Amino acid sequence: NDLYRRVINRNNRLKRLIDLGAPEIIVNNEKRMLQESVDALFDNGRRGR
Amino acid sequence: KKRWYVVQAFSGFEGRVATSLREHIKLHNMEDLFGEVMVPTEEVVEIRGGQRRKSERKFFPGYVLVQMVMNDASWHLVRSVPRVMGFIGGTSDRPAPISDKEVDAIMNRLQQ
Amino acid sequence: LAAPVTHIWYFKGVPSRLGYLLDLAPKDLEKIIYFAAYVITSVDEEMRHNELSTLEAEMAVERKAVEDQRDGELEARAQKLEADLAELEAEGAKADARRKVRDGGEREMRQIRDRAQRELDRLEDIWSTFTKLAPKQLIVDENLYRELVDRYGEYFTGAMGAESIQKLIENFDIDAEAESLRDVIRNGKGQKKLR
Amino acid sequence: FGFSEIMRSTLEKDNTVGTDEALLDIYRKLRPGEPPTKESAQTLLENL
DNA sequence: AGAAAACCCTTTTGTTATATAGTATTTTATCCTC
DNA sequence: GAGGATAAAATACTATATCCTGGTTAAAGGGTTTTCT
Repeated sequence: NDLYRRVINRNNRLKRLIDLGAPEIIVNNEKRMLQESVDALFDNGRRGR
Repeated sequence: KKRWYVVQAFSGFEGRVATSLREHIKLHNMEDLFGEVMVPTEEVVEIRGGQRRKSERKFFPGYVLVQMVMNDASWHLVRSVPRVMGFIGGTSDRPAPISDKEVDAIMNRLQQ
Repeated sequence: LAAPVTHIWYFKGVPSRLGYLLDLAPKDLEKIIYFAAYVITSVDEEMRHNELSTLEAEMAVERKAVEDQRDGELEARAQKLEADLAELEAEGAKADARRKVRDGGEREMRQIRDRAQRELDRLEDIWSTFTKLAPKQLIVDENLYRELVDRYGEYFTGAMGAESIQKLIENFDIDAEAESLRDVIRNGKGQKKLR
Repeated sequence: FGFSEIMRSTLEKDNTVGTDEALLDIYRKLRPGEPPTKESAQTLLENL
């Protein structure tokens, strides 16, 4: 439940930021955070902390 | 040229970050390098229980835009302040500056 | 999801199964997938040959123009040196001032020459990158890619992140790779055959 | 440290010039991915 | 009208790991060759 | 002198019997709201 919550939060934030318009750098960092969230959802602890 | 850069910060706490950044630039008195630090904040409205009410949302939520010339001393100074994770850029050794067009866009919105 | 995301099982687990399909080392995937470097998804071609001749002419023009501007700057510096000599010989100032101004002038001239050399080297490196631009090549040093895209916005497409790997997989035939690998197995020998 | 062959051999193969390069190299390992500078390196080494 | 106690949200220096034994894959370093 | 090939080292992943009972299960900070004086 907590991991799904994290993924949904980050997805909503990135969707908003794309719709509202933002510089490429912020969008790229948000996509990185989404990637890390999904990686943690599927296999927690395989990469990084 | 004081190209704009973005520094991440802990969620929530943002104002303390900017204020401490100003104080720390005072401390080392490198005023000819740091020019301006702003946290854009639009004001919108919502109806809570059938009543129009105000609200204050900071678009680009969680980051702080700052002016900085690219000197490693400035790099350490910015990285040193509390509650500042790091520089969001193209690589750690040197951050990446946001293009003038994006800063023009945010200036237009903040004006509006 | 609002942006594509890669499945960790087929990316991290040793052996890296995305690394074999695309022929990329695990570090390159670690970079492209976590937004740390750009990757050239698709690079244009024989349109190149023609535009390459034309752009060789254009870059010769650009290099000559920049060198002319730098030569004008050096000429202005030489005029400043002449004014310095006039100041030296006009009134009474012994070795101290003479040496100071001459050291300053030679330092400025050498700095201008170094700037010219560095800019010309940068443009030559840009030319080398363009003439040797192929898919699955990592462009670190963001500023370099920004220069390449601003100058030659066509002739290639560069991306960064999972969607870049998706584009790579889309533009990837599975038969030619198998044929090449079977050829290498038959003939290669050594660690090349082993890989 | 002139009474053992190991120390002299290490001295011969050091590739470190002066003192600042030593501190910068130590910085490159203690804390990777940072802009090395003498002041910060000395401060961190002392603080450790 | 101001102060104090009660909601609603968010999020969690490098720590301390006293490991072995086995295998399998990536660096890298150095040696040999042209 | 430069490039390729092979050892070396350096990291990355995997595994290490059966069964039973007892105590805990979040805190802390910031921002906002309501009642009492």
